Amino acid sequence: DIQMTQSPPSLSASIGDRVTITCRASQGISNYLAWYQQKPGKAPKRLVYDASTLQGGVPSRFSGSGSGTYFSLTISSLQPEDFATYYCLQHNSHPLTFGGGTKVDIK
Amino acid sequence: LGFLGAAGSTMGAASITLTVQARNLLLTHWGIKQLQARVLAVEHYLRDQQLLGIWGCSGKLICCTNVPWNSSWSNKSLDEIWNNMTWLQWDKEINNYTQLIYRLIEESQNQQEKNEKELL
Amino acid sequence: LGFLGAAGSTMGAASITLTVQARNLLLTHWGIKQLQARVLAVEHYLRDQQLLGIWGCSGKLICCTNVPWNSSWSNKSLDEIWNNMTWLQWDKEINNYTQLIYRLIEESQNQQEKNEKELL
Amino acid sequence: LGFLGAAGSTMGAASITLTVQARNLLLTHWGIKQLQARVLAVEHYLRDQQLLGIWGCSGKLICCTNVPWNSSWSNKSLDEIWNNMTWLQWDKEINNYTQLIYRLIEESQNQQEKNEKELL
Amino acid sequence: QVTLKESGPALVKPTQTLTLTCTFSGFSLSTSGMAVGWIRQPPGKALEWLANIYWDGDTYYSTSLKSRLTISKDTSKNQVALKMTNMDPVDTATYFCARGEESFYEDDYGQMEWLHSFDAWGQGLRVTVSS
Amino acid sequence: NLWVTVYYGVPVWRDADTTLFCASDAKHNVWATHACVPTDPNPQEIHLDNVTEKFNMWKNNMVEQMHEDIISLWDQSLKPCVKLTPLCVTLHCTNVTSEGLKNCSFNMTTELRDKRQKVYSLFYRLDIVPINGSEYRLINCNTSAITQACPKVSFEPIPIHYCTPAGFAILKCKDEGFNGTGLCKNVSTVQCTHGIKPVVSTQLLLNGSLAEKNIIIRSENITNNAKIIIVQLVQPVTIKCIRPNNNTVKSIRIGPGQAFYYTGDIIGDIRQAHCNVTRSRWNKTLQEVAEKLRTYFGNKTIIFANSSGGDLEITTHSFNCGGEFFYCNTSGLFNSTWYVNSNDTITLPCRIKQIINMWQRAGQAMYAPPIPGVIKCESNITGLLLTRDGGKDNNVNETFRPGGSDMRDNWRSELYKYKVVEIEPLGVAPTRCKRRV
Amino acid sequence: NLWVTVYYGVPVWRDADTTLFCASDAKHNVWATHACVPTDPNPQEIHLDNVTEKFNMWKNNMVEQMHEDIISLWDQSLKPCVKLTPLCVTLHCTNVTSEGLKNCSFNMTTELRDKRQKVYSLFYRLDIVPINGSEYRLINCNTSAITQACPKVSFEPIPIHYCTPAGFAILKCKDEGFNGTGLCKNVSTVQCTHGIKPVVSTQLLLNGSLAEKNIIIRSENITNNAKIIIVQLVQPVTIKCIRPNNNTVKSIRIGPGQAFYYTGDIIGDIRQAHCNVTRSRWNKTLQEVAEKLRTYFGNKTIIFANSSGGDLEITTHSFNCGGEFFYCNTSGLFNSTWYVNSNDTITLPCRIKQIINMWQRAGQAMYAPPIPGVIKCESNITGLLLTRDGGKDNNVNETFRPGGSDMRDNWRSELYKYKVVEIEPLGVAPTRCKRRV
Amino acid sequence: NLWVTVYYGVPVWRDADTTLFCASDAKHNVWATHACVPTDPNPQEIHLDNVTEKFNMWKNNMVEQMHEDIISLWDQSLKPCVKLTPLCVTLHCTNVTEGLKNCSFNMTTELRDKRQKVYSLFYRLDIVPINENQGSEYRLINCNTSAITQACPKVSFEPIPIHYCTPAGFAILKCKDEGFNGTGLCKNVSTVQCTHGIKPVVSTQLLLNGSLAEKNIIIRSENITNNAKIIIVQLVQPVTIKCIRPNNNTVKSIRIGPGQAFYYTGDIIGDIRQAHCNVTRSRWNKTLQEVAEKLRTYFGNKTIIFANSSGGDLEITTHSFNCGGEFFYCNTSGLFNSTWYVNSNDTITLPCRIKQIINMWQRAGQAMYAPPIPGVIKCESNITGLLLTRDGGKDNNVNETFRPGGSDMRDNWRSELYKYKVVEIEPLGVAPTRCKRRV
Ligand SMILES: *[C@@H]1O[C@H](CO)[C@@H](O[C@@H]2O[C@H](CO)[C@@H](O[C@@H]3O[C@H](CO)[C@@H](O)[C@H](O)[C@@H]3O)[C@H](O)[C@H]2NC(C)=O)[C@H](O)[C@H]1NC(C)=O
Ligand SMILES: *[C@@H]1O[C@H](CO)[C@@H](O[C@@H]2O[C@H](CO)[C@@H](O)[C@H](O)[C@H]2NC(C)=O)[C@H](O)[C@H]1NC(C)=O
Ligand SMILES: *[C@@H]1O[C@H](CO)[C@@H](O[C@@H]2O[C@H](CO)[C@@H](O)[C@H](O)[C@H]2NC(C)=O)[C@H](O)[C@H]1NC(C)=O
Ligand SMILES: *[C@@H]1O[C@H](CO)[C@@H](O[C@@H]2O[C@H](CO)[C@@H](O)[C@H](O)[C@H]2NC(C)=O)[C@H](O)[C@H]1NC(C)=O
Ligand SMILES: *[C@@H]1O[C@H](CO)[C@@H](O)[C@H](O)[C@H]1NC(C)=O
Repeated sequence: DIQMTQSPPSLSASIGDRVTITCRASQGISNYLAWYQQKPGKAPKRLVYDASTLQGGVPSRFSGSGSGTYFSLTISSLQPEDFATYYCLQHNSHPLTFGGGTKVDIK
Repeated sequence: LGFLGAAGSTMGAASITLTVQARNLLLTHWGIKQLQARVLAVEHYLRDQQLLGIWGCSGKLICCTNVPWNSSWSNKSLDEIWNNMTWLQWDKEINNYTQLIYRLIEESQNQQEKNEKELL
Repeated sequence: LGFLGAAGSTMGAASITLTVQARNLLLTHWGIKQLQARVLAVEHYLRDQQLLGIWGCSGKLICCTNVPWNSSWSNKSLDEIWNNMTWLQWDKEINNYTQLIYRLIEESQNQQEKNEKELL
Repeated sequence: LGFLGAAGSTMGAASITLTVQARNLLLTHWGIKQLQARVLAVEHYLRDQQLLGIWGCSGKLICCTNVPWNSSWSNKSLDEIWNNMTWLQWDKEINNYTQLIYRLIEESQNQQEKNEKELL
Repeated sequence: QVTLKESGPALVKPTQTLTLTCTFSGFSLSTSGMAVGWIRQPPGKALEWLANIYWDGDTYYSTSLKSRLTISKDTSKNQVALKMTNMDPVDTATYFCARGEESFYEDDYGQMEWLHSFDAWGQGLRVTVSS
Repeated sequence: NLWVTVYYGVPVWRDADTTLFCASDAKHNVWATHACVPTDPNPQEIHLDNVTEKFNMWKNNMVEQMHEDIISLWDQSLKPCVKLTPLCVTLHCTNVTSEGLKNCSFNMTTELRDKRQKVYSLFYRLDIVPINGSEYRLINCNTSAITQACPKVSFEPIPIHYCTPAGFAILKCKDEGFNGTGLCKNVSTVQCTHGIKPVVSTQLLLNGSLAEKNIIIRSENITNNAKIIIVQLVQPVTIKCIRPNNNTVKSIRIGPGQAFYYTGDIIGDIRQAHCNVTRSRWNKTLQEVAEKLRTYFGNKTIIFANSSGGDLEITTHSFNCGGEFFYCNTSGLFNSTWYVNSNDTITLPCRIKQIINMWQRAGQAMYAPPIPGVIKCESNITGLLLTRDGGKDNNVNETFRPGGSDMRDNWRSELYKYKVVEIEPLGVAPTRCKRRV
Repeated sequence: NLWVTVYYGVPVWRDADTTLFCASDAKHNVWATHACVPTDPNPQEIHLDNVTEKFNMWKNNMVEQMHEDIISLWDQSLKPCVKLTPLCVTLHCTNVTSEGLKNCSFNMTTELRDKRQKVYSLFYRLDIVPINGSEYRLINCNTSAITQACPKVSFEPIPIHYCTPAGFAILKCKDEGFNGTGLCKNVSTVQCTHGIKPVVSTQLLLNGSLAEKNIIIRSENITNNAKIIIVQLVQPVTIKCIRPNNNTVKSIRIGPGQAFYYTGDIIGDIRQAHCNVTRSRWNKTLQEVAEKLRTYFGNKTIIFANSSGGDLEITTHSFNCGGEFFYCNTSGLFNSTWYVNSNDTITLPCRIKQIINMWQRAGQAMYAPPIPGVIKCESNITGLLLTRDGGKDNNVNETFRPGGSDMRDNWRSELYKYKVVEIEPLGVAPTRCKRRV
Repeated sequence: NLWVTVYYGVPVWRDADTTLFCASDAKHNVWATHACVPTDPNPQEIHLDNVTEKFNMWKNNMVEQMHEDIISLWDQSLKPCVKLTPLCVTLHCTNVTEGLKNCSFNMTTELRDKRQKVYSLFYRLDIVPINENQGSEYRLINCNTSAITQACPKVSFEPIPIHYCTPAGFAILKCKDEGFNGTGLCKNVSTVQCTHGIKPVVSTQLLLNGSLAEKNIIIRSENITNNAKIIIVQLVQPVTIKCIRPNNNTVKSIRIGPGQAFYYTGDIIGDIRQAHCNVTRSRWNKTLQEVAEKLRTYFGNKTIIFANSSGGDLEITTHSFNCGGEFFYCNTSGLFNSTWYVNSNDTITLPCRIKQIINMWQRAGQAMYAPPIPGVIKCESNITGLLLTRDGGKDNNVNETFRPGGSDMRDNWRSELYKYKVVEIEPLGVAPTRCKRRV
């Protein structure tokens, strides 16, 4: 089983402040990883795939980085619409697995 | 004169410069081409030199033999041959019978050598 | 007659028809194979031609030197050697002496080479 | 003596052993290399043998000519050439005139054959 | 514009079998590579993958749910259905139907297969396990 | 006394080996006939009167070059053709809808090197092996890359002419009933061999040279039991074979301009290929061979058995005509016994094969494309390769078996009337000759 | 009395083909000048007097041999380095944001096979073909494997001197106004041909030789409409061609090594490829060319049409200058009529094509890498490949079109003055002489 | 008066370039000496009395010709061997159960549609992390520059001798002088049809299994005062050197592609230790003392110092080997580390590392993969020469430093072909005399 993890599971941020989260894997999963945004009680939405290519239509505030086993999602500037849960998914090989989730709270 | 510079001149004049012709007779795509080219040049020279060798004219530019001339090969006068016609034009007159003349001179040399062998 | 047509005939008769034999002496896989075959043909022709050239018998079908015959090589009479013998059988009789005989003509050739120097 | 064993001896001493020197002239990467090298020897030997043939010296280790010795080529006395110096240093002396000397031998030899033809 | 729409029973009794089914319009699942799968999320917990069905009918399931999960496709009517048995109270969650992708390559030496992350997601439906 | 004398242009020769070059009589053939030098206008053979010398076909190196030359030509004709390296994908087979054929399905990459293509094809069971039992693998896929021969070039045994370079000549023995190693009469010389057809086959020489006037049996050692015994027939035993399966060929492109051919479907009922031969002619012809065989050694108990056993390539009779390769059960022919005292067609079941290793090479594998439509052919059986296993006391009985286990001996039956020698025209002899200054 | 006598070293020859080889002036050139033997700094050209020779450049066989050497050298230069078969992956393209260009995108494998990569490139419309709907396929990947033109070598037509093996000779005709056939009365012999640049241009002879004093027409049969009519100019017509697109270059590694080169973003405004030719100079040339044709046959009006039409590899002018192959539309030149009485350059639109063959060989194809930055080019138009249209009986005017469609005729305009012959230094003749015993 | 005359078969020669062919005593060798003409068991090394010849090993074409032939033979021997292109995949590695790296990766089995996981051990020198972020994913070295080609396990890299013989019409002049510095008028010269058995042993910074001087240390250099020119030293006696690969490797074979086998290192039996070479300190001590003394003659009363290379790539900064298939890389800092003056347990251990992905010709087009050799392997050879370089960018003052140079494989063979030179014999000679041809 390809177990996935991500930190911090919960964090407190501020309006307009840069913030980033990291996702770690139990082994090398190449760059076949993506991230998803999920509003409270809503369908998830993809914002970056392959850990580097930003999803079309999403603003440039989000960005991806890392590879092999250490991945990370960076947000240059926060905004009020960022209230959501971010999940990291790996698609290197079956079975598919999601991350532990990361909730953001704006102070 | 230079190499082959007397081809168009008269046979008599060309006979004075026969040595110049004989002396001048002699990524890997070009390598193989040139290799076969050299082999073709060597075999071509030996082909004609071999005939000259068995006729007893080895190492001789001008050479005579015991075979008499046949009027059937050519009825032209001696003067007209050595003073008016050229080597290039003269060769066309003996395009035929050239292979036959070689047999007569080569076979005559064999029997002639045998006669000298017993005499010696 | 033809190439090798007198191989089985009597020894003396084949001597008068040596000129014919001397005259007839000369995709990617075939290209290299044919090139190798052609080079081998010229090499074998020059190999035997070189011996006659250095022995003073350059381009001569029949030739004799100052080598006195030795009884060890053979003792057959002259009549049987020339009228009742085959070339193949004679060669096998002196096959071992072939290289030894070559040394004698080489030595005798040197004798003339030494003598011809003071004659100048 | 062995092959090329008289190089250091004087000119006269070296002239006594020319026969041996004249006789000694004859996966996939190696095959093509040997073929290119073997044909090179044949071409090299033919290069020098052809010149000796047209000069009227075929099969003669020691050959005389009719071209007078021009003093411009060398003013040294006969004794110095045939009893003191050797071939190694002598070649360097006539290196410039070697090519021109060959031309005169050809012209003189060619004129000799023509004169013999008309005389006969 | 591609869109996913899932449907199924909102309430199911425990220890019973249930079937969910989602429809698609932007793809036909027969364009040599399109895939579709199901994911679930309990109330306030993280996401959880369930199964994936590809264009060639190949099916993949989670390690812990391989004993009670089934996936089938009806290309004639553009539908994909999931079947799950042994309904337990902890299974109550929000189920989503998302489209996946697959790619292949042949470099002479050997066949290479690559997976992709889901891009489109459906509105989702909540299933409650009540006695 | 006498003195020496050296001659030139001497008619003498020595038994030596040399490099041979082909001269195909007058692009579309495996032997590269279009590349060989043009053949001579007519064979300029010179009869050697009063000449008699030994011959040996079991020691001459010319046969070795024939085998190697044919091997090189076979590979040279396969390198420019398409290679089937990506066809090693697993196969899912099932029985045919209409026993030796399997309806196998597999996946392959189309012309685009991104999309896959599912196809269905029929492969003979001989070239398909299992993995454990619905999944199979192609034979030789675990040994070497499969190569497909170009469909526009046929494997017809077009004759070729072997020639020697200048300075070398090949002697031609023309003694009627010539057996082999020993003295020969009526010798003749020629600069190039006659049109020899490289008829590749096992334990049966097809389209070979017929005997002059009587049955000829040849071998380097007839007394040797563990050696091959070649027999030549004076009359041709016509053999007729046919593949009644109406094959319909289909094709796909495994790569850029790399077309692959396979058996698409078969119209009608599948029927195993077979070979016919008149029972009367074979019975009479084989009887004559037994008589000559008894003359050399043994008396009575002339028994023929159904091969030895083992691999299909050696046990069965290799045969090719029209493009397809055949392997027939020759047990119907070599099943009899005779003594001094002494419908109508014998059928030989045959199993078609597609993956073959001509020249028994593990490093190379050939794949003959399937020929569409019904294919039938005929040939003349002119020679047989027999072996014996009489290691036990042959006081009462012994037997013979077909085989050979080597392709070199195949051409040996055709080159039996040739020997290459080196001509050394430099000769010496004594004579009363004196040289002058 | 008259006895035969043999003469050695006779100056006589005979027409015959031979194995010609290269020679050039002193690894990075497709013609391989480094491998070719160096050329002699002073070729000894010997002039002949009183000799006349029959020249026939159409029947000449050395031109065909040169055609093989050029093709052979081409394969030897592409084969060593990287091949381009992996690029047969499907392509997704769209119009460029800034007609003839398509912003193509596709998935490809990086240096490591296990990892993929998405790239973007700008391929010309001619190098892309639809497959459906915004999906396309690379042209020529359904007929042959693509081989990327190796950038470490240059296609500059460096001249190559053609020599002949010893014992042979090349006759060079130096008569002014001497067409392809006829008896040359100013013959000269030379060991090797002068510097001949093997230009790969078609429909127009570029950087070739010029006439001495007047325009000359060459045709084996001028009356036959199916025979090419090669025309040579006395004064050259300068032609300048450029591609204003900057065309930045990028690179990606397809598997181990094999650094593929592709076009990046176009810096500046996008523009089409074109060529320039002086109107007065070109128009004046046609006046004399038409006059020459009128003087030869058809003493009436002469007109030039804009080719016959068809594939761009046949009905369009192409050249290699600049490192990128051009395909220009010459319809703007052959658009005039000529009667018996009788800043400003003419623009010719052109299209770039990377996937090319240049020899009408459907079995092989090559991909030209992009050249960064704008490329400047200039050449001298010294000849043309005209083909008179004879589909209808001529009445009062003849139609001439720049046809060709054969690459052998392109180089025939340069080798018109050469012929290879084999020296025959052995001859016989009669003389009153008698060799003594 | 005098007249000119010609003489055939005359003894004379000239310097010229010519092709050379293989020749050796006597299948499974990289040099393919089995497909070569056999050597003559009677070398006609005929002595030439009174002749003086000028030899320049730095200008002969034989060394350059041998360099191309060796490279050609190497490439030719690899053309039929299996290619290792599929190995360029993601490599997940972990520390061995420091120099080795236990890696796991997916491999293409015989069935092209199936992949198999394989465990293998790769030296750290042959592995380079693809992503610096995580030292878990690694990419084989030389994978981003050329295709990997595996050496055939049947053939071996043994340096069997090969005699370089010229075709007929050419001769090889051998210098018999004891102490030929490599350039000068060799006083003792002899003619031989061709050279002796030349062993093509590939090495760097040291000459192994080479020839030895007679009784005096020979220091040959085209320009002893230059820095960019390499200095070749030849020892009078051999200095035995022996190495060992203590890792008891277990070779495993897995087939990839259509019947093409691949060899790799399996599990190590027992303890794992670094490869090393041994050399007697006492013998090496006296060797440098004699070598430094001879080298001091070219610089007067000056001290000599030895340093441990100049630094850079491992291919040129360390000694090489061809022991039974393996390719060692020994750190020679333990030898070229000392000082000498005018007046002036016993073993030196050289740490070594093994690298499989090699080139040995400084070429970026082809990459060599040496398959592992099963079981412990020992290697012993004789040191016969050293490749030195004069390290100096200031005034020579009172000391001069020297380092083991090289960086060019041509110098390796120059140390063995210095005794020969190829010349073309001209049997045609013209001289005058007092005789006239008859007419
Ligand atoms: C190997 O031995 C040869 C002699 O057989 C040495 O040759 C000589 O080398 C020197 C340069 O080192 C050449 O130049 C001359 O040197 C002397 C001494 O320094 C100087 O006084 C002269 O003004 C001149 O510069 C010299 O011409 C040359 N001699 C010959 C005959 O070639 C060679 O140097 C030795 N090599 C080594 C590295 O020992
Ligand atoms: C090239 O010139 C030659 C003459 O030098 C032309 O050949 C002659 O053409 C005339 C036309 O009336 C004929 O009568 C002659 O019989 C031709 N002679 C030969 C030998 O063929 C030839 O037509 C010219 N070719 C071109 C293309 O201009
Ligand atoms: C040859 O010329 C004709 C006439 O010019 C071409 O046909 C038209 O040419 C005009 C010139 O302005 C173009 O604008 C039209 O688009 C052309 N129409 C068509 C239907 O082609 C003709 O195309 C030319 N042929 C070739 C093969 O180039
Ligand atoms: C030239 O060198 C050779 C060796 O190459 C010397 O010959 C040796 O001399 C020693 C001492 O007399 C003998 O023991 C050997 O038997 C000789 N032969 C060999 C093959 O070593 C020779 O002395 C040297 N000197 C001269 C002047 O030629
Ligand atoms: C063959 O030999 C006989 C004598 O046995 C002889 O008379 C006859 O001439 C020979 N034949 C030829 C063709 O020489």
